Amino acid sequence: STPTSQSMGMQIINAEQIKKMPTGNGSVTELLKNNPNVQFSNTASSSNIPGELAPENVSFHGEKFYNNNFMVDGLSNNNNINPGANNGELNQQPDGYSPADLPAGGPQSFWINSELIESLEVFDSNISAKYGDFTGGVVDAKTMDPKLDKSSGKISYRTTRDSWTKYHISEVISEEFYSGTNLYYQPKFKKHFYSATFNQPLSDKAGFIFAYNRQQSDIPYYHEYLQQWDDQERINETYLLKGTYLTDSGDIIRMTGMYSPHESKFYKKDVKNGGFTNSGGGYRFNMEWEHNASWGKMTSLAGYQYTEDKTEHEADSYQTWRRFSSGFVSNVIDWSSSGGANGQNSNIGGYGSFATNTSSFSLKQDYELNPVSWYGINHQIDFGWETDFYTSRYRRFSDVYTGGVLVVPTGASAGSVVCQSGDELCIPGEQYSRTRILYPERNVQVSNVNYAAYLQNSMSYGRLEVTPGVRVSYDDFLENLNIAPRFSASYDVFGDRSTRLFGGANRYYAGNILAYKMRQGIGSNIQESRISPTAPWTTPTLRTGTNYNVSDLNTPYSDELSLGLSQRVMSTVWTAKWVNRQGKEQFGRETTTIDGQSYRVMNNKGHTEGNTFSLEVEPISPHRFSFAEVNWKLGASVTKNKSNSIYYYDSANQDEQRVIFDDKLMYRGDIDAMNFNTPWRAFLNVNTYFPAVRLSWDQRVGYTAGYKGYTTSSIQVQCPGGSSACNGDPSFVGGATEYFPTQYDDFISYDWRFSYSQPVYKTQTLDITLDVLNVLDNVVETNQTGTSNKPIVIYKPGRQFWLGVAYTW
Repeated sequence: STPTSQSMGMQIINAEQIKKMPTGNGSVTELLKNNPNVQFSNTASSSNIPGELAPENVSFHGEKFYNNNFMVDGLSNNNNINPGANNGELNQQPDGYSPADLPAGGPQSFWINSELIESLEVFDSNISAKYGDFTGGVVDAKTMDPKLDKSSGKISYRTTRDSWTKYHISEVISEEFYSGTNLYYQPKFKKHFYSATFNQPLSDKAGFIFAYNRQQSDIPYYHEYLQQWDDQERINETYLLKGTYLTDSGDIIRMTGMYSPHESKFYKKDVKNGGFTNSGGGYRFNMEWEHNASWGKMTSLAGYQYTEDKTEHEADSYQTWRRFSSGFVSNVIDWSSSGGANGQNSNIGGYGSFATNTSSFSLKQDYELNPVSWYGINHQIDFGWETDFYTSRYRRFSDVYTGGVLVVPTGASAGSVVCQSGDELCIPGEQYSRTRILYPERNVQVSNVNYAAYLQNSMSYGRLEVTPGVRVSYDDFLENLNIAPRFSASYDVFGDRSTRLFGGANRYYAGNILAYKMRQGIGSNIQESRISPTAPWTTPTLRTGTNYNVSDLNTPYSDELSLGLSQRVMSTVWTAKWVNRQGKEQFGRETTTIDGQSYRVMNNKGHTEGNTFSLEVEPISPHRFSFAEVNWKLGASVTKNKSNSIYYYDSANQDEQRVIFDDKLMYRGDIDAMNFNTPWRAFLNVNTYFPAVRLSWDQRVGYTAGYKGYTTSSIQVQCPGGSSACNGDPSFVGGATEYFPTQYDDFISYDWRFSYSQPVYKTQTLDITLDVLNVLDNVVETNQTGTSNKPIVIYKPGRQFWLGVAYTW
């Protein structure tokens, strides 16, 4: 029932469109590659990493990728704690690799698959006052719902593998890649994508759906000095149990359980017993009550959500031993974690278990009053409220002792090492730790309430629809009262839907980033020392490490302006919209002094202009022929995005640095956005169904502006006597970092996806499915790294086959 002016600002992708579009894993974000206002993070598709199951990071209209409202069934699917870690780049020491890491499951708590979703509502603009806690878009993943009559269901298996995935990889990383010695170089992998679904009446007005998904990847990893092969394993399970009782009153009570635990078994390079699992996601249970009174509709909701981004290492202490060195060699330590010729250190163990968890109880109530007429205008008064009572908690579960500095008595002194009988930091007759670093059991806790309320009029007269709304909201984290005007108009110009304009002016406010609260003492470690392996641990010496703190902050916001036209040219709807976002008060990092101690502190010093012109052409109805039905959607956009070099909430304000860019001297906040910001796209989905064969051949051909990779100078250009760029400021005596461009060619993306259904008997079908991503196998550049001395280019995947089978009744 969404109104005209807002419907041109949303894209609705139902189960049929999801079955049809060419698909990789089919994360909720991969489905967004048919929205012309979505930019993916440069690395999110990459030949280096075809084993990854995680959501591809998405910017809507140049806003921060962690500032979208990802939703599942109309409830938040967002990480309020650490959503944007490492700018969404695949950091080689995953979060958890070190004892002071605040874990990060990306911006989404639950990683739902395309299998589990019955509609995706992708709101890029003109977004209703119903939706908030974003500066970005909204992606409302309506998961599969009970059917009261069908008794139906599905089982599927989908798979891809290294031998089915052509790799385009740069020569400067090829031997490291094919060695398998790096967590995010994946030359060998297997993916298995299991699912089940049952959709059954308990009684004729009381359906339930049970659904299971199991995205799995196995990925061999090689420790080059420990000389071991270990599988990394990536798993996203999702269990969903949705029930719906349609009462005799016509009011629907819906019970919605979910458990979406995703895990990633990483390892620490050459560390013995060195494995760790970044677990994440968690569970839900909601009750929703859709009441359908004489006034209209009242969708009441209560629900619990739990999220637990957790690292668990395979040990809860960490030791550095020494195999050999000048004047010493050992018989106990039987591995190496280094390659040196004069001496070698050998590492064992890990940093125990630590987690950051949200426990959020949500109340909501959405009202949709029937159209009431006043002063000749019809008013559809939508209104509502929600309250998230939440506790966020980062917490280590056991004291992690770590092995500090090792003393290794040489020659005739070696026999002096006699350990205390319980000691983890001594080896008898070999060596002992002189210092021990305790990362203690800790609990940082923040209990908060976020209130929000809205009114959303949607009101019509004389061919207009005008949809004024507001969305007041208050988080007791920052204590900000945010008032968020939303305006979205439309006019059917020529008496009919064939020619109709629209536009809007909306302020969007984002959710909390609790990372600086959860870190308030992360890296607090107590050092202790001992003179001999029999002596006591003498002197607890706390270092609080890199401290973090909360500060008085405005909420990050995005001022949208939008305008557009929808036109019915000769059997096709052409919808064109411009959208401009002034992302403002966006978070960055600062250092400040409190009670004489230095703290890292969040600031509002970031901003992002993002600008799009987007075009969306589709037919009025599918074409039909003797052979086929053929259906298509030509999306396109031209885009321009900007940033301070405050890339995310941990980035410092490098805005004031001098750089040489576009062949002139300028401040670093005047660079074009390095991530996101491919200039343009033009994608044609065409879908074909051959009734003579039951074969569907669904294909996406998409031309896009080639990546413009920038590499830094290793030495800063002394402006005075260093570059013609210096004419940009002849007063500058200092040095500038130069950026050198490489403009890779504008490229044809081409993905196929076939699916043939075979009736097993009258009620049931077995479907064979075959994606072929990059059917051309073309080399496409997608990121570029480092200085001009080490230009590591990264590419989008080669030809990748995904076979699938789906039995259904």
